[PDB]
Amino acid sequence: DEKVFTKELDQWIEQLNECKQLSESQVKSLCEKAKEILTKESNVQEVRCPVTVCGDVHGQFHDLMELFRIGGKSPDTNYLFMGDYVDRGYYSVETVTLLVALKVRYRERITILRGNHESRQITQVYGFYDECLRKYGNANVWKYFTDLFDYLPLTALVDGQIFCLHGGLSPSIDTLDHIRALDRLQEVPHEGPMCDLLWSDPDDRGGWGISPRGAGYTFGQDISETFNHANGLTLVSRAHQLVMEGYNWCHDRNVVTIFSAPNYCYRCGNQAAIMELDDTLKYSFLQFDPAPR
Amino acid sequence: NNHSWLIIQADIYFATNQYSAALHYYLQAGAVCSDFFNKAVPPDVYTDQVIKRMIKCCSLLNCHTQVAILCQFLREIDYKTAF
Amino acid sequence: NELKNLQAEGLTTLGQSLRTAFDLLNLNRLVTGIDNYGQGRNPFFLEPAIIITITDGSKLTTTSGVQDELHLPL
Ligand SMILES: [Mn+2]
Ligand SMILES: [Mn+2]
Repeated sequence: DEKVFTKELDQWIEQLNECKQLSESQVKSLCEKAKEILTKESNVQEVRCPVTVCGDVHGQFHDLMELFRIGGKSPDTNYLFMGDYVDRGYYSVETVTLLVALKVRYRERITILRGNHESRQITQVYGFYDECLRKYGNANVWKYFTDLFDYLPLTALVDGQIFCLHGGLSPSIDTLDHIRALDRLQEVPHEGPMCDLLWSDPDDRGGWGISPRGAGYTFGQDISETFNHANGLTLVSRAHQLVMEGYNWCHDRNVVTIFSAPNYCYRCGNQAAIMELDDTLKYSFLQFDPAPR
Repeated sequence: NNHSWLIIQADIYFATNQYSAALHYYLQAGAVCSDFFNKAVPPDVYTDQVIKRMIKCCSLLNCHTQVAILCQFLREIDYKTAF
Repeated sequence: NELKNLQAEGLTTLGQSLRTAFDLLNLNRLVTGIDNYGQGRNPFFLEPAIIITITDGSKLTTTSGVQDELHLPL
C-alpha cells in the first residue's frame, strides 16, 4: 500500500512539474492524505536547521519552478513556505497542488504555513474560485482545497530562535504558548488573534494601529522588541508586502520580510528573494528574477 | 508582642537620630499587630504620624524608592516628598 | 508621520499645551488682521477652528507636585 501510493505520488510530482492539472479523484485522495498528515501538526511547528524559507508565491507557477531551480530541488533542500500561494496569479491550482503533494510526499522536508488568502471568502472573491470553475469545471475541488487550507498550521519555529509566520504580531498574543492554545480548526475570522496573525504588518510606528486593510493591526519596533525579548526569539520572519529587493530588515534587525513572487501580479517588476538558513543558523539570501515566458 | 510599646521604642530611637533602629521597631510593631502583614495593618497603629516618621527614616537613610512606596500608604498621597 | 511616531513620555501639563495651541492659532489670527480691533466685531471675517484634546483624566502633574485646579500660564 505504501509502495504503490509512493510511486503514484512521485508520478503526480513529475506530472505537476511539467504543468499539467490533475483529476478530481486524484485531488480527493491527495486532500484526504493531506488532512491526515496535517491533523498531527501543532500551531508552532519546530523546523530543525537547515531550512530554506520562501515567502509568498501567489499562484505564479513558473516562478515557483524557477525558485526550485535556485534554492534546490524539493527532495534535497528543506523548504518553509509562509502561505499565500493561491490568489492573484494565472496558474493557481497547479501551485497549491504541487505544494500539497510535496508535503504529503516529503513530510519532514516541506513545511507549509497558512496565509490570509487561503480562506473561503478571499479565494471566492480574488480569483481561486474562478480558476476552479474554469479548469476543473465545478466548485467541489474548491471545497477540498478550502478544507485543506483550513487544516494548515499557522506559524513555525526554527531552532527555537526564529519565528516564521505569514502576517505579523497581535495585541492579544503575548507568548508563543498562546499560539499553541488557539483553535486553528476554523476559517479565519474578522477579529481575533489568528486574523491578526495572518493579517498584521510592521510599520515605523511607536505602537499599535489600525492597518489600512480592513483587518489586522500594525506594529512598531517597540512591540517587536518586547515580543523577541519575552519569548527568547531573535528574529521574526514574515511575507506579507511587496518588496523590490525581495528582503527587508525592519524594526532594527528583528523583523524580516521575505517576498518570493517576482513581478507580482505580472505588472510590478520586483526582484524576489528567499532566505537559506544553514546548519549553523548562518544565513544567506538567494535573490532572483521572474522566469522567461 | 505589644504594639504600643514597640511604637514608643521606635519613637525614642527616632528622636535620638537612630533611623535604622526606629524603622526596625516600626516594622516590628506592624508585624505584631498584623500577622506578618497577611492582613492590613489597622490605622490605629500605622497612623499618618507613624507612616510619616517611617518616610523620614527611609529618607535619611538614602532609600528613596522606599520613600515613594511608603508615601503611597498615607490617607492622602504625599506627592511632593515622593517627587 | 508625526502622528504615528508619538511617544507618551512626559507629564500631564495641560495648561502650557493649551496655551501653546491657542498661541499658534491666535498668532496667525492677529498676523492676518482677521480681528479688527476698534472697528467693531465682524463675524464675517472668520477662521473656523476646532481643537480636540485627547487625554485620560489623570492628576495634573508638574515637576514640583500635583496641581489640583487647571490654571493657564499668563
Ligand atoms: Mn498569496
Ligand atoms: Mn498575505
